Amino acid sequence: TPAPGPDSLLALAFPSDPQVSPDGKQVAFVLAQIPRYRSGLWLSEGGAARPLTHAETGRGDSAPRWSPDGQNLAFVRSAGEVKAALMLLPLKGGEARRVTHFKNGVSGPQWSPDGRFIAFTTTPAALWLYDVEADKLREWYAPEIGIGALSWWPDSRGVLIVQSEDEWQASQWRQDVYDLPLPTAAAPQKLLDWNSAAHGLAPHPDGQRFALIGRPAGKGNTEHAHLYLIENGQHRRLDTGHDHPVGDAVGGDCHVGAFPEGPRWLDGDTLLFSSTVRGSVGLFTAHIGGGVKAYDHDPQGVISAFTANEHGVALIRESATRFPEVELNGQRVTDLHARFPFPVREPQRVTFETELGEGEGWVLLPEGEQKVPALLNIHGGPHTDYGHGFTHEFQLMAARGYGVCYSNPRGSVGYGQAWVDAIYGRWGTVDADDLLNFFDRCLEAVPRLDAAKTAVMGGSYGGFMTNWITGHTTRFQAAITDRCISNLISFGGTSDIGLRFWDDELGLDFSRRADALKLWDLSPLQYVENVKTPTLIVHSVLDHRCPVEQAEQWYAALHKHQVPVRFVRFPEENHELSRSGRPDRRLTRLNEYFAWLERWL
Amino acid sequence: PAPGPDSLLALAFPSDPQVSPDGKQVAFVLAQIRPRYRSGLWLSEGGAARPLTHAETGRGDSAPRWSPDGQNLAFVRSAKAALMLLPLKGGEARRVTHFKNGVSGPQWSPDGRFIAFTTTAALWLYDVEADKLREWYAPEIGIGALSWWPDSRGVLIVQSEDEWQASQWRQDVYDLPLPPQKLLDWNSAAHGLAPHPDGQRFALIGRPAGKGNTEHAHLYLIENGQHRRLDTGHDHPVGDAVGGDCHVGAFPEGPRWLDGDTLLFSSTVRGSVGLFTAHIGGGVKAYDHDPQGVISAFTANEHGVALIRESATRFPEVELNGQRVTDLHARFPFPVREPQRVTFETELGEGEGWVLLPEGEQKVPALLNIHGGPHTDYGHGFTHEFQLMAARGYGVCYSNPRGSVGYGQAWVDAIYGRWGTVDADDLLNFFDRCLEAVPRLDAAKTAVMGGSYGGFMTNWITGHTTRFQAAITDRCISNLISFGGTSDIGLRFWDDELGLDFSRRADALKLWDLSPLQYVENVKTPTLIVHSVLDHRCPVEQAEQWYAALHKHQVPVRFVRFPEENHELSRSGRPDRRLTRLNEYFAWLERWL
Amino acid sequence: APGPDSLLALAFPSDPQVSPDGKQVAFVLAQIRPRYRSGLWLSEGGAARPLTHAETGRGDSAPRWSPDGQNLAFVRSKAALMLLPLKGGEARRVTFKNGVSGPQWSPDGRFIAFTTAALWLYDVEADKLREWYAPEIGIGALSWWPDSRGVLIVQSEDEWQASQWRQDVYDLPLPTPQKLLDWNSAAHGLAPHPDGQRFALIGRPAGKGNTEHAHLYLIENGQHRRLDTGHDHPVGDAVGGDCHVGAFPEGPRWLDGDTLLFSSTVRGSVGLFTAHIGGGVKAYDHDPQGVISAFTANEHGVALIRESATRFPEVELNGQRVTDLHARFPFPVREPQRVTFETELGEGEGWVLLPEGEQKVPALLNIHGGPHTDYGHGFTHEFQLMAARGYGVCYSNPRGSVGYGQAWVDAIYGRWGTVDADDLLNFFDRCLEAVPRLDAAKTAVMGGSYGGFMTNWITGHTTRFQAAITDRCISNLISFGGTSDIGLRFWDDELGLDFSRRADALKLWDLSPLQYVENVKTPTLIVHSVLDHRCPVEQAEQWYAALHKHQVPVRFVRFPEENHELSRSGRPDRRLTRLNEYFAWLERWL
Repeated sequence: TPAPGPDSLLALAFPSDPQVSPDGKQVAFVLAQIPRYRSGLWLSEGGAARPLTHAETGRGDSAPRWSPDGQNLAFVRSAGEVKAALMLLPLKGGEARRVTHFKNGVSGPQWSPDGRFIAFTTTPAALWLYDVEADKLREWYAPEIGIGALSWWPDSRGVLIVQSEDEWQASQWRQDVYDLPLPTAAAPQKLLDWNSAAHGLAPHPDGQRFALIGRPAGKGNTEHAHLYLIENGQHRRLDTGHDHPVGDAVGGDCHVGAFPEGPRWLDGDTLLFSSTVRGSVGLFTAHIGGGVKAYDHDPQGVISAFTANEHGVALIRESATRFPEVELNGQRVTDLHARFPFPVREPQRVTFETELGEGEGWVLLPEGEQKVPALLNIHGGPHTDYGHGFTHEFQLMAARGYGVCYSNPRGSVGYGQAWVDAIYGRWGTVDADDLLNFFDRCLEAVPRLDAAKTAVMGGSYGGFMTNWITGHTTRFQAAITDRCISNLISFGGTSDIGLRFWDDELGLDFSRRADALKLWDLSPLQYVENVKTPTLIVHSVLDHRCPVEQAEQWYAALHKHQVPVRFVRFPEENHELSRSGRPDRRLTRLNEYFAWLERWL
Repeated sequence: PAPGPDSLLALAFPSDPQVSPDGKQVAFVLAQIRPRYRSGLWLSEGGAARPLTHAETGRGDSAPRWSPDGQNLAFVRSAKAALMLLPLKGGEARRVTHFKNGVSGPQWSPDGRFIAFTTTAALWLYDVEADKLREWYAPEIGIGALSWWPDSRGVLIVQSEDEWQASQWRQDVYDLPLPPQKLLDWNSAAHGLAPHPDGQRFALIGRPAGKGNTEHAHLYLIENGQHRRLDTGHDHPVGDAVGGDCHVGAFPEGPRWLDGDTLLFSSTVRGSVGLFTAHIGGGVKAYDHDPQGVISAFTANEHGVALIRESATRFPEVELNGQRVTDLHARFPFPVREPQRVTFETELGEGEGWVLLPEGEQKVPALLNIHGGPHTDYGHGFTHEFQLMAARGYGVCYSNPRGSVGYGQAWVDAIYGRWGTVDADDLLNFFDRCLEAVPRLDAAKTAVMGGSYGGFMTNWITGHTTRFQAAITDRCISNLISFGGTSDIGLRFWDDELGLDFSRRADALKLWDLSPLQYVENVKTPTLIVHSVLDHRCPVEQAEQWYAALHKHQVPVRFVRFPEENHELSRSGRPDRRLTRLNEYFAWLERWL
Repeated sequence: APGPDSLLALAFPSDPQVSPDGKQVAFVLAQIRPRYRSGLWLSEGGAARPLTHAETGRGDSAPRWSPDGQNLAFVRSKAALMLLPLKGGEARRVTFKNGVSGPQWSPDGRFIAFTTAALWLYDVEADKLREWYAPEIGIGALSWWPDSRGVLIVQSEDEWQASQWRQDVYDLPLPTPQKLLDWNSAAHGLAPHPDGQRFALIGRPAGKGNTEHAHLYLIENGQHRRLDTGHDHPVGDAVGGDCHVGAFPEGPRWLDGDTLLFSSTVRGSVGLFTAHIGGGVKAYDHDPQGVISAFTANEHGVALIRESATRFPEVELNGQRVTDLHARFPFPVREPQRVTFETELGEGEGWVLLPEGEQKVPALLNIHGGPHTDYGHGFTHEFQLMAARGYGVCYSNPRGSVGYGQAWVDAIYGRWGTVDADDLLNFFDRCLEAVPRLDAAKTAVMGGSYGGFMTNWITGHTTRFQAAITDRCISNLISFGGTSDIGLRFWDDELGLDFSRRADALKLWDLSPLQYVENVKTPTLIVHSVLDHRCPVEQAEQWYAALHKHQVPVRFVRFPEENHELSRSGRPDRRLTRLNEYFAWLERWL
């Protein structure tokens, strides 16, 4: 195997959207491949998956959807002149046929269970309806604000949709569920007064009840997302006795494309869903009268996407040492980890003590026995987990001679609601303690880690924490702050989530004098005069979530203090690989990371 | 019907009044007609000026420079930017340079052998007799002011040592002979190099090291590395720092030696700009100073003087040796009205302001306008915006609070380190005296508005009193902390203006206590927010914070985000930004009064 | 009342390719100012289903079955060779800046031959390409030997022989060409015998000009014997019809070692026939009232396209219709009635298509081009549309037509404007007698190419017609000889005259309708393409200028698009505008 560099990424192909066939015997999925990445449809009937489409221009093909009779695949095509067109491909032979002709394209196609219709959105994006037998199209519903989740009733009489009433409620993450019948020209009638976060609609097979993922209106958005059964405007929690959130919230950098996680009824009593547990993501079943049981939970693995019906299940699975692979009914149908171009190593667990119990993290070491630099990596969120996702960046760091230290401080999401709530209103206290305590225990437990060549780095909240830590201790020899936050006041006015984020996470309103002062005392920029650590700053110019003004303030302050500093301003926004298939941003980012580490460690 | 913003399109804008070496002619630039403005050269030998070039594409022609023999005009043409030579006695202009990125700032050598200019920025040199071009000097940081020695042996140049000194606005003067040695240890702000006729000494505009850039810019004679102030007994800054919105293009103000003992310069005095002479042996004398007028640009030699002149009631006109040579005020499409003076008292003496009323006798809404800077003056510049406001039925109230620049150094220093105290007092005190002195002003239909520092002050005032019925904040500042990190002047601006460093904890808290956003919870006044998305001086994050805060408080608010940067009319000739800005101003005032 | 827009309701089939096992048929269908695009369709016995879908360019054409029956090669549009697995999957692009044409699989499935003009060869198993042969002059017909050892190709020696339609047959083995037949004449449609040595061709031996019927000839060691003996009719479809868009294969196919299947034009019809090595011709599928325009065959099955004067072209597989294209015709079709006339060579025939009702209707004499083609039992949308708009359409096969024996063709040799004009006016007079609904006071004459020559000739020799429409006309036979891309050979074959010879040129001038233009009084619409290489526009310019000088009402439509633009690019604008001009002129003068 050759010498690993950032270029190792280009050897990888990225799977997504594992769609099981209605009869449960096949899986169709998306694979992004090589320079620009483009995606095509792949198919497996139990054996090694085979390519079904091959794109040479544009972004490629995505969103495969089986017709209920199992004979056709609907999907979205992005070519040289087409933004995103709905296609129909007969599986028994022939070429795909273009069905829609929109300048701006379409997204999110869903067959009706009877195969008579395909719903999709196009431009707020309006909901359209394709009549399959009549080959006609018609605008179904044009919302004033926009449509969130969508699912057909099992009898194909209409769809349930999630939407807000105004921009203010959407900014506050408050939504309701509506019933929308097929048009006989017709308006949607409200079905549930939720006034809260809701997605992942799972209509019960009885045609009346339905499940959703979210939280009731009473609790803030730091509350674990849970499963709720809805019946005649009432709600009943289904994942009772399960102090863990629904969905995958574990880190990993090999997710390109759509990763469906919609709950699915295996029968009238059983609801299948995914859940994050201590750095892992497993499949579980909820019973219509309550109680969670494990369905497919490896405490050392991550199930990042799944589809299911009464006849089969398809999913994508990964671990800290295994690249994502597609499965059909427990049989791996891809050989994607074999493409990983250098050997992966096994992490070692290192724990630390907190007043709420033992916390955990991991150390990934390189080969050999010599002393190696120690890199403390901090995940964002902050309510996510490090753990058993596959992280090409971490394996590459170890392959280049660095010890990677990454943990789940208080504020992480997989260790119970109380672990999340520990940092509420006081970022920079017990979370910073846990991160520095964890790192100290790494230096003690692993003597190979060189205590004289250490660095701290993280993204988003991890960038906030990198700025906070370097402003409160000079112990680190290098720092890399990515998509950072430095000034909590200006963030509240500039971020597209600034109006609600600090209220949910800290109970503070930047537009209120007393709250603003508290936000300033929580801002790493107040303590910037103490920073002595050479810092690399990475940020997108057009970032709407963490505006680049956050990074500009940190750069200007360090520059004024004559602290060695380097500011990489990307013209591409984050997640550019998924957006256009161009890996340039990821490659340049990794290059800047290692160049900075090489100079100072 | 009442005139609207479209009245702007009736105007033509003069700039760069260049007197000929023999003092008998003046060449200048005129920008005239959304419809787009283009510039061409005009010429007058004493009578009505005539067009000399006619551009139909691009931005047009600029920077006319007389050849020493008086037979040719050099200028810059954008049809990017080419150096042209036009023989004045007959013929067509000839293109001389072939650069992709263009040229800027041409200056003939006094002997007529060379023309110096910059290009990317490197300094280049054109040999006139040889018709050859050649790179003179490629600085690492950049070149500021530039002037030829009188014997054409070389040039004096202003430049900094590093980017940090440039960020701190500290510069030195260098000697660069024909194809550089440090000539003056200045380590401070310097421009307007005016070489003495003796070939050894030279004067400059600026300030010595010690006090920050809030100190009045003055004239300094340099001799063998030593400096002595020349404009003594004159507690006023050099240059035009008076408001006005009919200045499009370049306005030269370089001091000029009328003889071996007399240096001609312009100076701002109590809302006016006049010409003065500083004498090598002696103080300052008035040369051409109307306390009710503004001389915005001038060129001079031993034989003649050319300038641009304006007042609060007179559109800018070009003059040659005291004779008006343009007819530009005649183009103003509606009658202009005369302001009345209203005074207010402070512990530093009497302050002054003005009220411009509409025709008639009925009550009219009262608009308090606040100038930016803050170290500039309102007063006797021509302001089309103010005349248009009065023509549409509004009483315009504009004053010079403490912090303004034309009333002595102490008037400037009163606000140092404490914006939002005595400056805000002076503005509301002045406005109260307006309501008292002018009964036509409607005390129940008032609005407050301003740009840059005036936008900071609009945000500050509405956060400390609900008295105003409407507010318009333009290119505002709302968060002094984030400004320090985002502004292209943020590293030095608060240090000079407030003695505060945003990167230091104790100073940052003081900056937050001076930030209008801390008090935003008190704002009840409907506010229009105007800002350019690409603003580098006042980043748009300043306006985004004010909008989001008012919107969260459910205060009526409107946020106009311009894709065009400020001064787009001078930049590309497109008046769309100014027209749209005025439309948004009046639509908001019509909605709330 | 229906107008020219009715054309846009139609979809046009072409290239019916039977599968090697004879159980399937793949063909091309072009369907919808709106533009026609073509895609591949497939039927295994039932209603055909679409197999490819093109949204840009002209579309897909030339489907060719893999010998194993699992893949389809085809051309996609400049023009790329594609391979589509029929049991599932997507098409793969296989090849060039200038595109491809005429793909043919080797019988063993190891190669695909094509042109791009150089001959190229695609190695299927190796997925490699290689130039096979780059001729100096060009390649004509091409067919693989049954053992896939090489190809037979038709070529001329120089440009002069090519202009004179003189060709030979060459043998080209697979690379790592020798002449096979001293033909020195016209040849195409190579049909290699299954024995790997002999082969048949369509054409004519040297001696008589190209007015001689094309026949079938079996080749053995440089010797030739006519195979379709006792059959005084030419090989191939030479019957008029305006619903043929795309390629219509007519290559003869050996059904066994003794039987060669071929098509032939007989009295306005085209049927399938078999020629036997040991004896005469027998009918295989010949309806005297129908037209088989294209066919492919093997030892296991046959696919074809069939039509009649009252039935739009449909695709068939082993006698079963697999398309429903006639159902798309947007107005009722009417049936023509036969009207005969007498000549010294026997009875001639024509047809009259009337409008609905019983009132008097104008009479439009239409003259087909060629001149050695037939009117009759092809489907003609233009004629049906004319009848739907109130016109009686009269169209016949005068002497010079091709389906009534060699003597019928030879009657006009060297003397256009004599017996052919007589037969046309004799037929038209019999129409007025036999069909009292035809209005003798509201008559018009019209035709294309040779029919335009004849429209010009007739109106220069009689004023009886109230209107005239001359299309792609010929007016000056002298200048035609020098300007036409066939001018060097056409008059020599058709008239025995050489325009570059003084005596012949005078004879050509006496045959030129422009000599007699001073007699024209009939208002004439002139239709011509500016870029026409076969009938240069100078032919129409002379007729327009002459009629205009005589102050005869005249209108000159100059199309920027060449003829057959619908087949060329899929744009029907030329055909729609042409029909609009036709009816506007007829509406003005009746």
